[PDB]
Amino acid sequence: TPNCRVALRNDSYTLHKILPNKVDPLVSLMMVEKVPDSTYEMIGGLDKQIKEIKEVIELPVKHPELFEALGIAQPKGVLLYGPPGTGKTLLARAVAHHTDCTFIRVSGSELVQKFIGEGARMVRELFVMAREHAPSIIFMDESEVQRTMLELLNQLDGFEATKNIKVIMATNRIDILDSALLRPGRIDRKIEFPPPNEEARLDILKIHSRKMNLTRGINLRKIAELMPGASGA
Amino acid sequence: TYSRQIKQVEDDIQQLLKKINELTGIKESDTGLAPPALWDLAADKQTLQSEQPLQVARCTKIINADSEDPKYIINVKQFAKFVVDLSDQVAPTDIEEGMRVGVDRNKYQIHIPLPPKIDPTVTMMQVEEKPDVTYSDVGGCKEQIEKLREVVETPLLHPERFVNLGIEPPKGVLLFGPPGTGKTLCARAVANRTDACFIRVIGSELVQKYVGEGARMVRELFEMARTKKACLIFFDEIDAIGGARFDDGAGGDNEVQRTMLELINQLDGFDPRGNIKVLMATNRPDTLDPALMRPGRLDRKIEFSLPDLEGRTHIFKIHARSMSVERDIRFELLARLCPNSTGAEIRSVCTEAGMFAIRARRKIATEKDFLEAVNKVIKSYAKFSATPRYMTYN
Amino acid sequence: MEEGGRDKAPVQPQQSPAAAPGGTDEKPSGKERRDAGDKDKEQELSEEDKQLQDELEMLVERLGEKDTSLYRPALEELRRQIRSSTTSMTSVPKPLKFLRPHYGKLKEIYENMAPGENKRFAADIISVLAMTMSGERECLKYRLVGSQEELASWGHEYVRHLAGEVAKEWQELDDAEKVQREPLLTLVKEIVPYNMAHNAEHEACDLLMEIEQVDMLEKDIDENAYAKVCLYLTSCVNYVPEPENSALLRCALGVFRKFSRFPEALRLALMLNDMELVEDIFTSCKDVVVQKQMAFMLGRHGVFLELSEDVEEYEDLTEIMSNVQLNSNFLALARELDIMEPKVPDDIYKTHLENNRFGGSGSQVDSARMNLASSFVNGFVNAAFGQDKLLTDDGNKWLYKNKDHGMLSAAASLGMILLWDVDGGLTQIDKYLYSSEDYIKSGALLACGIVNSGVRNECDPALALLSDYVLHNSNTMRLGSIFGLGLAYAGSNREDVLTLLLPVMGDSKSSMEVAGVTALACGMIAVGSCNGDVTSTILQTIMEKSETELKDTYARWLPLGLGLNHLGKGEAIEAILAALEVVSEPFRSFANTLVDVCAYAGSGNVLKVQQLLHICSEHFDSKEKEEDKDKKEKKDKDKKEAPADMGAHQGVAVLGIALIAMGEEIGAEMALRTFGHLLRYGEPTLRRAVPLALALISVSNPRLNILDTLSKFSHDADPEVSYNSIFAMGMVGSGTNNARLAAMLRQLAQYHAKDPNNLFMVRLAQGLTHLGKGTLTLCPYHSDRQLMSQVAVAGLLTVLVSFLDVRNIILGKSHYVLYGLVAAMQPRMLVTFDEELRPLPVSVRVGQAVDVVGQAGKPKTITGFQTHTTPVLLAHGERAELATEEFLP
Amino acid sequence: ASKLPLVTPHTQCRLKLLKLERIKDYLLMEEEFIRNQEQMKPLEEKQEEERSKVDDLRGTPMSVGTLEEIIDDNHAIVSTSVGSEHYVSILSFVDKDLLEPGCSVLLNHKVHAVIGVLMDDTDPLVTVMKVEKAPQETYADIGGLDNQIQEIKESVELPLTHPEYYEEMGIKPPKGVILYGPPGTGKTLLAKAVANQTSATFLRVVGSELIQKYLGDGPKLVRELFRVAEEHAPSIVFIDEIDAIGTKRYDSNSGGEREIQRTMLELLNQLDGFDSRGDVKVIMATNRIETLDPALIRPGRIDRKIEFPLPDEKTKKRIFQIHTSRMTLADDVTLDDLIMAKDDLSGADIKAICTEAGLMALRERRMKVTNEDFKKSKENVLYK
Ligand SMILES: Nc1ncnc2c1ncn2[C@@H]1O[C@H](COP(=O)(O)OP(=O)(O)OP(=O)(O)O)[C@@H](O)[C@H]1O
Ligand SMILES: Nc1ncnc2c1ncn2[C@@H]1O[C@H](COP(=O)(O)OP(=O)(O)OP(=O)(O)O)[C@@H](O)[C@H]1O
Ligand SMILES: Nc1ncnc2c1ncn2[C@@H]1O[C@H](COP(=O)(O)OP(=O)(O)O)[C@@H](O)[C@H]1O
Ligand SMILES: [Mg+2]
Ligand SMILES: [Mg+2]
Repeated sequence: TPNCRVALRNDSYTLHKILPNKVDPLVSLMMVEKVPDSTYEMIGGLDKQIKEIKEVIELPVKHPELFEALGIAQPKGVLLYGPPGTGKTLLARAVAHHTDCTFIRVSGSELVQKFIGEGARMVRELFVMAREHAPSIIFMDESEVQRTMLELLNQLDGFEATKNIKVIMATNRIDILDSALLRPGRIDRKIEFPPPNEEARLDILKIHSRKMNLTRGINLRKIAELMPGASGA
Repeated sequence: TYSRQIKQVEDDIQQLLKKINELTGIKESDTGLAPPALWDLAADKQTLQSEQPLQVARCTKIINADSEDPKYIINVKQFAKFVVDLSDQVAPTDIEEGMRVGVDRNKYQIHIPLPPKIDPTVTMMQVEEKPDVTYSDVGGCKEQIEKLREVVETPLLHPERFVNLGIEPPKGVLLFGPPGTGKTLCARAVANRTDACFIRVIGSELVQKYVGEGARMVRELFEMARTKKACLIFFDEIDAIGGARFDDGAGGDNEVQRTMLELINQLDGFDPRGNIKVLMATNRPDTLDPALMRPGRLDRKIEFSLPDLEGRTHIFKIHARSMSVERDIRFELLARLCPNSTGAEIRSVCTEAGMFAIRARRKIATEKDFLEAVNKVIKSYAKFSATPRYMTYN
Repeated sequence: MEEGGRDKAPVQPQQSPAAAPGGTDEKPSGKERRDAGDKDKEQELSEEDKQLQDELEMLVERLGEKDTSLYRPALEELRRQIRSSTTSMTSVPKPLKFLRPHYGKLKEIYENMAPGENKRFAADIISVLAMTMSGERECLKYRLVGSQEELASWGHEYVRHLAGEVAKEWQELDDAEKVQREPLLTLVKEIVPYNMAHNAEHEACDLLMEIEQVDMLEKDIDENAYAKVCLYLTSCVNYVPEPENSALLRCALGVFRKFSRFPEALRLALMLNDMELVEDIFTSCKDVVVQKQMAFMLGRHGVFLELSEDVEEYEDLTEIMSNVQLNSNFLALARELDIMEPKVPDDIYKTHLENNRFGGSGSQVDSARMNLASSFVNGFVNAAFGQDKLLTDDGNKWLYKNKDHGMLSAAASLGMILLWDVDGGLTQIDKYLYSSEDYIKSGALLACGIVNSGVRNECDPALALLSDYVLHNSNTMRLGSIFGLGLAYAGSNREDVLTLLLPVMGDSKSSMEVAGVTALACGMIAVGSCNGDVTSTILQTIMEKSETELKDTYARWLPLGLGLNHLGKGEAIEAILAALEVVSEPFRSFANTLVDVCAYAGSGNVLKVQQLLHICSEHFDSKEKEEDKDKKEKKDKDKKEAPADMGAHQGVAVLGIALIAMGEEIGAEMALRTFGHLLRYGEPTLRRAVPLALALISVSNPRLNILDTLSKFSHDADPEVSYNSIFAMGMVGSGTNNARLAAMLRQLAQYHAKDPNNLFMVRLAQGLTHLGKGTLTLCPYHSDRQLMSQVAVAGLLTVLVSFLDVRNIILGKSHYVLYGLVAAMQPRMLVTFDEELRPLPVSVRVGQAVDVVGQAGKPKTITGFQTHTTPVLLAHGERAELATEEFLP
Repeated sequence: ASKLPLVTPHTQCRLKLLKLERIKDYLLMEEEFIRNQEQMKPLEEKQEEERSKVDDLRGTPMSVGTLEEIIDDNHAIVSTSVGSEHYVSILSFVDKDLLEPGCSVLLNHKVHAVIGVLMDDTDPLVTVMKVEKAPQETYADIGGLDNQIQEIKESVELPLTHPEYYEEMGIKPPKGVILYGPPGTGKTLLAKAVANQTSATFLRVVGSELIQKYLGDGPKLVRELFRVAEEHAPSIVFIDEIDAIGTKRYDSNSGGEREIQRTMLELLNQLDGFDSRGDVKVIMATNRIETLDPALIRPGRIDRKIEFPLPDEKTKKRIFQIHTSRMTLADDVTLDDLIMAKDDLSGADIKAICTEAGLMALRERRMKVTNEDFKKSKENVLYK
């Protein structure tokens, strides 16, 4: 197989034996990045947003034909927004974790660079590993991110035939990004993330209070009232 | 009538060509191998003759010699340095210092001198090959053609009329005008007519990542220029290779200025370049540094302007001689309709009006097809027009 | 699947032909009226070529085929009307009723009776009626009948009129491009006896159309560019009267019946010379037809225009002889001095400049053989009135120094300087003729025979070179006096001085350097008759060649002029006449292929070519007949220059795999001269494939084979960008490939393409398939370059002035009576049209348009504009009279 | 292989019979010509003896070398993998024409002599921007424009498909084609239609990603880009959003605007170089046509300028008819009320309203789309 280690004799360099495979550069990439893997069981009170993102991403994998029942194209772009510390990273990690897609964020770093290539003059060289892990999802943080997303969406506007490749941008303060990104034929759904109320702080106290050795009788309702809703962090 | 009799006699030998050329051997689509019967000189002889009496003779670099003895100080790519000896195959004359020589692997002695190192992307920009533009096609600026030509080729084609007069002819010339005026197209005719090395340089190919990296490319460029007897050096878009020096606070744009100063030193003073002729070409000549604008580097200063009327009509006769037209049209009316226009725009008029003949179903264009070209190209495309701030070159 | 419902045709033609044996006997009305209902409905429902899936033609024969087989043969009382209702119905679907063995049984329905007037139900329909069926008749039926049963019964007698009326139906239905099927019916019909069907369609072609002469006229000569001996013998003499009987285009006679000259009959082009001298109209087309008779494809005509009306039109013969030859002079007298050409261009030796500083120093090559090439600084650049006054000093100071064949050579270069001349060429020799030298007088008087090339006026019938000949007891006084007379009089057919040069062969003199080129000199004069020349060659060949086993002075010189004296016919009698003449030991049977294949220059008889390379393929030949196999490949060098792109790709694709690829001596020594006899122009498919074997010199062989292919490779005229490929090989040629045997050879190679800026049309293709000799002037040098012993001494007679049939360059010529027009031309690429829509698109290289005497080039077709109409000769011929007419307001 | 390209009779003719019959004789002559070699001289077999002898010449370790110069008498200076270059000789089974400076070869292991060259592997940059397949549907997907479609087929498709019309005319096709207008008017969409249409190689690059963070890597990327575009065939080079090289400044650019400028200088060379360009077409698109350098825009580098207007309402209803073709439309809805909701809406806005309305259908699991789906759909798409 191409890109595989082998054993080799030294006198005549005759091919001796095939050894174990090389570790995948995407696996080393995510091993470098170390995103906080998540699940539905650590979500605090965001169930309507869960119902939105299921409609956007969960449907065009398990039911791609269901859009052919309606004769419309599938969505490709997700913009999440809201203040920082409100579950963006764990949500986007969680969705790919449950639908079993290759959660691949990008940061524009350069320790990542040697695994993409030697220079990777575009962002577009990522797509080889992306379609090599074809049911995959691209994640982004908060101007180079903004041009990079345009470079993605100009490819997957019809110029790439392989499906099951979706992009997600997360930021705050949606008015300060590009108007060309705010072209209405570009973004498929934008989802607001609010700060938690007295209900949505209590459940994060519930989930987060699990791994502690408590004392019987705590009354987390009072403490949830004592915190006047900063964020989930 | 003989439907199978033509067909099988066709097909059995259209297959049988392969069925015997496999028996000859042209097959086994290679990985870098010869045609199988071209290497037959090295069937047996040069197998044991170009290999078994022959050796690698790894190439090196001389640091210096010493007096009274050979005792040559050698240098190699990575390894150490040695005190080496000649062979009997060479005189110690042409073993001068700072030179590449081929050296055996065991005794480490010198076999033959080498040509020096030439950086490869400088070797790529030697043109090796000529375009097809004839001086008939640059009609409209004939005085500029003559005033250029008397500098470019007359000492080369006749090195006696200047010598027997006792003058050294000018060596530098720049060409300038609005875009699309005929500068680059005028240079293509020079590359057509010339015979010596026509080494082209585009200034944006000299911006490098490292510091001072382009200056060494300039140096090696004039090295291989000085290797030849007569040579022509073409420059295009030299605003990229230098405007001026204006540095203030955070010193920006320095790396271009170092290469430009190196070009200055390579042009004048301290071993003059000799029989090397340069040729620059810009769009806006105002931004250039005045020390670069000094004659002795940039002697001839040929203006390219728009043609008056008759040069325009001549351009119509150039681009319009070779298309199926109505015969009794006049071009002078069209040149009256284009006061300020370039030959590129005129070519777009001719090549557009031919498409107006291809619009419905005609084979020969008409005067009103020309009129349908003029309003579109001049007046409908007149919003952009690209000319007027380049008339003042700002 | 939409079946049923509309089944009328799978039901009533399923029932009434099934009820036809139950309704043939005892139902006499149901036999015939239902057969008429089976005739008009299958007829009218089978005429349209839009529903080719008919409703009976692929439907009724599920039962109507066995019903037909039990209907027409098994009835035996078929009367005169029921055959017209029976065999007009059963003959229409029968090529598709039956499968592919119909071919032996088209007759079991049709030959019972052809019903009446068969085209009556073949009026509207194109080819599904009987034209395909008639193709099945002439394909196999008339092949088995007309194999040995030509003069016969109904299988020929009605077949002439049937194949006549079908061929009239082809040019009767539409006047589409199905007219060219009539050569594919008239030619497939009676393949060898083509004259009897050409009788059946030649007067029908006379009454056919005047506009439908040209594309089928081109189709016929397209079928006549290469053919078997009897079909080229027959279809070309049938091809002659088509613009004479039907059309009156009549100006393409001489250049296109030079086609019909040699293999058919040597008097046939003389009866067509009479056909020239009968259509005595005015003088434009009359003039232009007889323009080509002197110096464009043939000679031997200048005793035929002394009729009883010698005023100007029968006094044209002097103007044909030397005044339009003087117009060929006027090309360089005006039209080359006006464009570029100075008296001394001289600067290709000045272009050899840069090796003094390209890697070291110079002033090293000081060989005396460099001066042999430095005389061609005088010689090669000064053709076409490049006359020199004290610029011949490179031949003057080398004329008196050494190199006796150089004293012949510098005195022989003046003939190359003054070419096509009679005016002062005899006067320019005499200033350096009187030197009292065996070599200066013989090279200079040898150049006197070069200056008058194509003149054949009073220069030397027995005047100068006979006086050069009668001095002989010695060297080139004996030798170089017979060369220029066969050179200048090579286009002549005069017998008297042929009998003055016949005792040169009958001398049996030991000067074999003279006696060998005696055959090369007398061979250039005659190509047909005078077998006594061949007798004179074979008698000295037996007296001298038999009692020895020595060098190719015999083999390269003696049979070659016999091939010249028997060049150009396909009849395969001359191989019996000369192959059984010197039946002998194989070194004298070297001439097996000479007269055999010298008769076969351009034709198609490739059965000769398989009996030209199946006899001696390799045989491993331990130094036995490598010269005979190199000559056997030397006679592969015809057949390929003109089969109209048929064997050239099959020579570069076969010889580059066979000989130079997988040979020992034939490819390593000789087999590159096919690219020096095949071509003169140039394409990079081999022009960049030969320096793979040239720039790799590979001196392990007798390396003067590769150096012999250096200047020979450079044999290509029409100068190119090859100065890199040659000047690089002389740049490595400065140190390597030493000047001691090649200093004449590298600059001989460099100066060869671009001697001047014109005069190269030497390719034996001037126009199309035009022959125009050379096959006598160009061949003995390529036969002369055996291997050696001639680069220094003997071959310096032929290496200068071998080919001298340069019929100039251009076709842009006005030739008005006042000569006032310039041109209205538009040069393009060679054409691509065989059959297309209406105005057949000719070529595609519109981008050039001149009106002057400018360059010709090899693949060029040139037309015009202005409604000049060019009504003179209309195809090719390079001396258009260029009249005009304006019936187009 | 390339044996007889003459097929012009195109019928049942004796010419087309004799063309093969002649070549039948030539090639039977080559068959029985070589037939004496394997019967008479089996000393060299030439199928495996000489080839096996070449494999006996070359060692099993085959080191990969690098070319930097050529001396013609089959020896040259070649670079090692370490970098310690040599002065080895070159063999004769080495096909002396593919050897260029910078090319990769095969060397001996022992004396490092040049065994052969290597046809080098690709894809560092080519398959990044080479378009694989046809992107989407045809020109019938477009609708309503119908004039500039004839313009683009005129300048691009017709010179390819009918190379006779310009040669009967005495003319060459126009060189440069640019697209401009408001955003979302179908500029990229027409490029998808041409990418469906053509047969030539098609290349696409965003004008944003021309810029680099290293100095000169921009113009170097330009030179190798047009190198790749030239070296293959008669291709089509597409550039979208070329205003963005002029509008936005990014801090990854170590240079300022006087490096972006030099990138535009090298690009300005690569449109209209003095070198022979070849069969390469350029299609460009932006929306801020007023901002960029007109020296790039001049006729000679860009010939045809094509404006895209906003769609008129009868074209709008056509676009509604396109994007509502294969959807189960309930008869509650009226498209004409949806036309005049925005005075200057785009086809992207129309498609966004349709697809978002389908999302509103799938929120309630339905199949048909009702009127209030459009009523709140325009609220979702338009206003925020
Ligand atoms: N005198 C002329 N005759 C015919 N054509 C001309 C003439 N001058 C200019 N042209 C046309 O203008 C086009 C542009 O030529 P050229 O590339 O030399 O322009 P330029 O002056 O170098 O400006 P730029 O630097 O923008 O290219 C050419 O294709 C040529 O056909
Ligand atoms: N005239 C039209 N007909 C049909 N659909 C259209 C039309 N115009 C735009 N669209 C739709 O709008 C979407 C965006 O098209 P496209 O991106 O080509 O416009 P654009 O002008 O290139 O936008 P941008 O300015 O962002 O590059 C396409 O998917 C297409 O379906
Ligand atoms: N809804 C939530 N439920 C539980 N934890 C949350 C929630 N929102 C944020 N967090 C906490 O915030 C951190 C992740 O921040 P997140 O919002 O996912 O990324 P970012 O802050 O970069 O947008 C996690 O450590 C998590 O414990
Ligand atoms: Mg220019
Ligand atoms: Mg767009």
